[PDB]
Amino acid sequence: RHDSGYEVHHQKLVFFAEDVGSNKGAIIGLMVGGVV
Amino acid sequence: RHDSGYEVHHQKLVFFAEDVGSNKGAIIGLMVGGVV
Amino acid sequence: RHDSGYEVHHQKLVFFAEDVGSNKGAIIGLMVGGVV
Amino acid sequence: RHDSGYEVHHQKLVFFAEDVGSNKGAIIGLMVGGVV
Amino acid sequence: RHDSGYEVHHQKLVFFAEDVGSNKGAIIGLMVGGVV
Repeated sequence: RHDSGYEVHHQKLVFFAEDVGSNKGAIIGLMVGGVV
Repeated sequence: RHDSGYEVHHQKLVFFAEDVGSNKGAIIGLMVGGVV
Repeated sequence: RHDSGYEVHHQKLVFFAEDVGSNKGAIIGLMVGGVV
Repeated sequence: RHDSGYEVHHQKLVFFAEDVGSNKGAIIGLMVGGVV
Repeated sequence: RHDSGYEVHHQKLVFFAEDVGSNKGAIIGLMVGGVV
C-alpha cells in the first residue's frame, strides 16, 4: 500500500535554447537555463 | 506500506543552452545554468 | 513501514551550457552553473 | 520503520559549462560552478 | 527504527566547467568551483 495524501510521480521538462544572432542586450531578474 | 503525507517521486529537468552570437550584454539577478 | 510526513524521493536536474560567441559582458548577483 | 518528519532521499544536479568565446567581462556576487 | 525529525539521505551535485576563450576579466564575491 502507499497511502499518500499528496503525490507527484514523474515530471519531465526539456529545454533547448540556441542563439546565433548577435548585438543583443538583456536584463534578467532571475535566469534558469535560457540563453541571452 | 509508505504512509507519506506529502511526497514527490521523480522530477527530471534537462536544460540545453548554446550561444554562438557575439556582442551581447546582460544583467542577471540570479543565474542558474543559462548562457550569457 | 516509512511513516514520513514530508518526503521527496528523486529529483534530477541536468544543465548544459555552451558559449561560442565573444565580446559579451554581464553582471550576475548569484551564478550557479551558467556560462558568461 | 523510519518515522521521519521531514526527509529528502536523492537529488542529482548535473551542470555542464563550456566557454569558447573571448573578450568577456563579468561581475558575480557569488559563483558556484559557472564559467566566466 | 530511525525516528529522525529532519533528514536528508543523498544529494549529488556534479559541476563541469571548461574555459577556452581568452581576454576575460571578472570580479567574484565568492567562488566555489567555477572557472574565470
